[PDB]
Amino acid sequence: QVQLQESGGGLVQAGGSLRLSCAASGNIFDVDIMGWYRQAPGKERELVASITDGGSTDYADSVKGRFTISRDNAKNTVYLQMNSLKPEDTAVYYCAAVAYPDIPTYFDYDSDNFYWGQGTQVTVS
Amino acid sequence: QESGGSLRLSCAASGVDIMGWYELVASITKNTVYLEDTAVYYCAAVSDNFYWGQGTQV
Amino acid sequence: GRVYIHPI
Amino acid sequence: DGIKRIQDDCPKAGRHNYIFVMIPTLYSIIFVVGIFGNSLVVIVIYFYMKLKTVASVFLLNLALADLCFLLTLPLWAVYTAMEYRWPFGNYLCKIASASVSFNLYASVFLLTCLSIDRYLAIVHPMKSRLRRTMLVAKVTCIIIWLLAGLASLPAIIHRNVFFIENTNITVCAFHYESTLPIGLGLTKNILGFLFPFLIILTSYTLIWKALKKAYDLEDNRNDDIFKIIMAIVLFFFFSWIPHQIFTFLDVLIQLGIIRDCRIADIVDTAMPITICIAYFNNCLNPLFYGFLGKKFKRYFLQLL
Ligand SMILES: *[C@@H]1O[C@H](CO)[C@@H](O)[C@H](O)[C@H]1NC(C)=O
Ligand SMILES: [Cl-]
Ligand SMILES: [Cl-]
Ligand SMILES: [Cl-]
Repeated sequence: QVQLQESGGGLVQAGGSLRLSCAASGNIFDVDIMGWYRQAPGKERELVASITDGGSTDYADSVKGRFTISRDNAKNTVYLQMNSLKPEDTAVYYCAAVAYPDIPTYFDYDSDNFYWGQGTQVTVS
Repeated sequence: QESGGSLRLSCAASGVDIMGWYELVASITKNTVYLEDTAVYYCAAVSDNFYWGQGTQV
Repeated sequence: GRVYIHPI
Repeated sequence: DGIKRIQDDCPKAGRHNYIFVMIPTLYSIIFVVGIFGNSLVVIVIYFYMKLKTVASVFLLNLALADLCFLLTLPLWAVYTAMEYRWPFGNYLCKIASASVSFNLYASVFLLTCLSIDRYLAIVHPMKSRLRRTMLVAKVTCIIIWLLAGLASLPAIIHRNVFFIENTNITVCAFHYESTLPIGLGLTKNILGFLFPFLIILTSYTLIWKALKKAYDLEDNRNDDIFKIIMAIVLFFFFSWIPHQIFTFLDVLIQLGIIRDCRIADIVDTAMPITICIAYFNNCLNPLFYGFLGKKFKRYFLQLL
């Protein structure tokens, strides 16, 4: 339906730097709200940072000051610039987007208008 | 069509929606996905409209 | 008394 | 176990030839339509769609709750046709009355949870994504089935088959002697309507104002949905307010101010009409909410 192509994961030193790029693909119209979720090994999933099309942001308290999320409304791409990667950031980062149809009825029994990605492994050494 | 058994696993469907790797590893929601870690990785795509694969050994 | 014969 | 002998205060109330024909016919129509409608709804949402969302779970349980009521409908149909004569005994009287009451409370509670889910899904999508899982949906559904049964427990307790001595008619009913039966009516009024209507109106009003505030900035699609939302509330309101009104009017006759048999006749004449309205529009609820999804409508159309 709506695909989220992620890139920018791998192995990085402690205190290094990375950049996660998530491009939404397929939908004719814009995507409402995009964000990132990290799955910590042996833990639950956690919201990292989200950004709206209007310009509203929402970071997690654990990553406040270290990360920064931005987006491009031209081709619907979200960039999570991750600075000062601490070992608390080692997880599988998944991309998330909220996309609606043309004349949208906000009922959706298929995906709930919430689309995920395959996720990139981010390991901090 | 699975292949790839650091590494990378590529699953190419022939002939769509929620492709994933399997315990579920990771699932994204030409339709081809690219992804104590020793297991048989299977490719799935959401009868029950859930088509699986033969599985690649890692 | 009063007999309420209705289903509900 | 036993059969009690009862005298009727206003017996020949709502005993009219045209109702004995009109109400079983409407019951037959609702039965036929509801069975195949909600059966196909269940076929589409589970086996065809796999229940991949929270609203999917609520939709499933909504159709499954309505099917249980539809199965007992024929008992009421031939009960009304025989000029209110009950030939099925005490057991089926108990379960049929409890099933009507159970469908009431179950469907209204499920709509409440659907409203909260919708609000949290549009206004706070990312933060409510993690807390809104499948386990919480199934746990909520078992809590709702349990509580709906708990609300219809006085139906199982106080529904019997009585011999009306002054008419020689065997009926399945409640017998009111005072005696605090008004609880059974208030629980329908305040617990079965007031509280859930308030919650539902609240949730859809928050969605309304959020989306309006969103479109204001652009004006300084989503223009359709307002009329849709206004349906959802009013459709829930106007399909239950007849029954509820006459139900309240019934409480006044149960132990209070109204002490007339002509008024009793009008109330007993109108109660099956309101029941018909309520449950016809209720048995259409899963189908009406499902067609609000593009994929569900595509699948359900293709199934025909
Ligand atoms: C009820 O039936 C009995 C006979 O079993 C009869 O004596 C009585 O008069 C009947 N009552 C009415 C109201 O028809
Ligand atoms: Cl919160
Ligand atoms: Cl008899
Ligand atoms: Cl849908």
